[PDB]
Amino acid sequence: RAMENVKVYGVDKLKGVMGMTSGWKMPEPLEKGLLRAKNDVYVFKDGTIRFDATD
Amino acid sequence: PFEIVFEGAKEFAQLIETASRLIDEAAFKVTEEGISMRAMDPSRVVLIDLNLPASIFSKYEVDGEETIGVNMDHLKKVLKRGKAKETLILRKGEENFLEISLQGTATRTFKLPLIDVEEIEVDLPELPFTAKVVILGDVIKEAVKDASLVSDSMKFIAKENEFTMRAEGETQEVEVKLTLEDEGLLDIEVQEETKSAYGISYLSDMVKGLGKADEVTIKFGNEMPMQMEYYIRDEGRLIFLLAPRV
Amino acid sequence: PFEIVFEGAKEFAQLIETASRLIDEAAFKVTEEGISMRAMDPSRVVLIDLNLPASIFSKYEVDGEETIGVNMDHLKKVLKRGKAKETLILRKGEENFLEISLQGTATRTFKLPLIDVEEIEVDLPELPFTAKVVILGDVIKEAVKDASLVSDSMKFIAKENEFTMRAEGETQEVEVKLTLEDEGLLDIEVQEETKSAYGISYLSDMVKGLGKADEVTIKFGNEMPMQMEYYIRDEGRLIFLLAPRV
Amino acid sequence: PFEIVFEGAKEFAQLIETASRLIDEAAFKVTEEGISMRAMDPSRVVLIDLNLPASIFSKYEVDGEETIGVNMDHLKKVLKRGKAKETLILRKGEENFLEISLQGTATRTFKLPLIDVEEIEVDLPELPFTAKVVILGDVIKEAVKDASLVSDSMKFIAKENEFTMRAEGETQEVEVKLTLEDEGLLDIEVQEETKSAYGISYLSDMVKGLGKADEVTIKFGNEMPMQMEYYIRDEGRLIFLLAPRV
Repeated sequence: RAMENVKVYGVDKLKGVMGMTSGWKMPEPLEKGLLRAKNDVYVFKDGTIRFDATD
Repeated sequence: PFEIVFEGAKEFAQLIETASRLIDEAAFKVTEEGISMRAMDPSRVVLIDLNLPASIFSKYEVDGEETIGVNMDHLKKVLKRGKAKETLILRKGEENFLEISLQGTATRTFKLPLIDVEEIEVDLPELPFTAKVVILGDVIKEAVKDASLVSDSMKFIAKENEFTMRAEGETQEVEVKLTLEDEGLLDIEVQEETKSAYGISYLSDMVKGLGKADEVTIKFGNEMPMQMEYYIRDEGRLIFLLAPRV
Repeated sequence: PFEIVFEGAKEFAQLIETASRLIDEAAFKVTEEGISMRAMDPSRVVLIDLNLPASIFSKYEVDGEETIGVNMDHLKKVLKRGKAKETLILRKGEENFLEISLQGTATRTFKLPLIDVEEIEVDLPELPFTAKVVILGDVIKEAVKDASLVSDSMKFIAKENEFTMRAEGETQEVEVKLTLEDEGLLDIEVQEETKSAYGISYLSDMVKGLGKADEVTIKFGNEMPMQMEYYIRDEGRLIFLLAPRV
Repeated sequence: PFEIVFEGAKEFAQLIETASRLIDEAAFKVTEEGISMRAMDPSRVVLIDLNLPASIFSKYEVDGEETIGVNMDHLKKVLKRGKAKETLILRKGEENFLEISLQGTATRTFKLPLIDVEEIEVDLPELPFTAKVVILGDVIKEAVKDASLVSDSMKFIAKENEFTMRAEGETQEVEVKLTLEDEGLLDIEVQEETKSAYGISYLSDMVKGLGKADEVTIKFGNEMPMQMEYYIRDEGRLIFLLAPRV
């Protein structure tokens, strides 16, 4: 259903989470995972994409 | 609602693999003229241009013209399951499936749900290509595999009646010269000095699947993309377009 | 206290491998008639029945009847070290060891400490098998390898004068039909409509080790275990018994 | 400032691999007589002695005598890129580089920055070697691969007109006897009873790269290092020196 929704099929992999640790344990929609994978960007625990740099 | 019959399924699976190692999905512009493919890598660094004239097929039955949308990975595993001489068939009727029939010693039928492909058409006709060379397959294949040792960017140098490749890393140095006098260099068309550099990874994706009996065309200019080409059963040839570096 | 001499050690090692890929230990009921094996997987899903008439051996020397208990893994590594034509010998005297003698260009002697095997004998004679088919080896081997693509449970369908295999996953569909008219289908014995499903994994463990020149027997009924068989040097044949699913 | 021309680059790459699997760097004592190598493992357990008379080379051009210092790993990858019959060339001028020219269908040039090697020369001439045996290559290769099953230390036993190898682990037992009567045992020179043990790992590094048409020499005494030898194009032979255990 995800690939049907967003029109992306060529994902090498889609690394998930072993288990929701949030209180609600509400899962992210898969489409966003597909788009992350398609561009190869990683996620952090809130759903935002971060980038450490010595300031 | 077409049907198609191609012999030597292993060959066709090989070339579909070739297209496969760069893109993950793609659409097939089937016309009554023939089967066509055209797509670009995710990185926007290479352009795969597949051209299949209907003549190559032992049978070619198209009723109209339509675009297929298929998972190159799934099709790659499927076609890869064919062998040396078993016959390939491609059928499509009303439903949204593609039927692949491998019939050698026996018949085997597969079905592939077609997938919508957002088409980004970028047609890039002839461009200013300073030098143009033909060369045996295993020559370039060996060469790329050699440049894999010392670096990740292979540099090409085309001089008058002489074609030379090279690459340099931290310490080691790799050079491959050859001219018309040499056996593997079938042709050279030198307009003037040409030089470029290309991603050795992408080249490795390109030249894999080339026997010694494989002739390859290479057009390119000073600091600009290469265009590689090679024929398939002498009618339908494939053409890659690789952007240089730096 | 016996000795045995079998030629073509590589073949025997192959079949012992075949038995090996399902069970880890097993006992060999050696009788003056011949060598026998019979055991079941841990999962209680498949039954391996090995039958070896003494006639197959270039020399067969048994004094009485005894049960050997051996690590199928260790024996598998050992026998696997034999080659194409070197001669196999199996010797056992007073001590609790088995002596394997591989003599081709030279003689090589191995010793294997025999292991006690708690025997759980379940003999299962002929059962109600609706359909019964003979087929070349590579046909079924190819077929199973094909069903490996789309699913984990391969479905078999036997109709009048026609044998068809198939498997379906999420979207991909795999079908393999063939009849007496087709070359690979040597025989069909249709009593009526038969259909079953089996673990593609177990089948893969079964049919590995089969050349094109391998005839296979398949008896089975609607939702009930298959029994597969194939001969070994035309005298001693092996027979698997696979429980269906669902 | 020399140049050298050797044919059958794949062979030379094979032997350089052989030397490679024990040491990581090494120096080549090039003299106008020939190319020489001599070095010892890190563990101080094995001594590799390479001797190359200039006669073997299709062309041999040395001006003086000098020591090359090369990364055996980098040279191993390089030479490994040569094939069956393509010609090998080794050139060195003023600069601190070695130029390897692989010219078969085409010419390919590599350059390797030479590396300083702290030389620890330990020359060990003939020593008291009780027994001395010649044997086909695949005999010992098979044998070592067999002892790999049961243990990590392979024991050698040389008796009058009989050569026997063995190894024992927890349970299993491995024995390989053969004498002059047997085919694979070309020669035996028994002075008296000899017995030793050696690291099966080191032996495996030794005998890899041996076809059936490979004769091997073995000198050794009771609890003392083996010396193995075998010729290369009948002129320049390699010799290993393995310290025993216990």
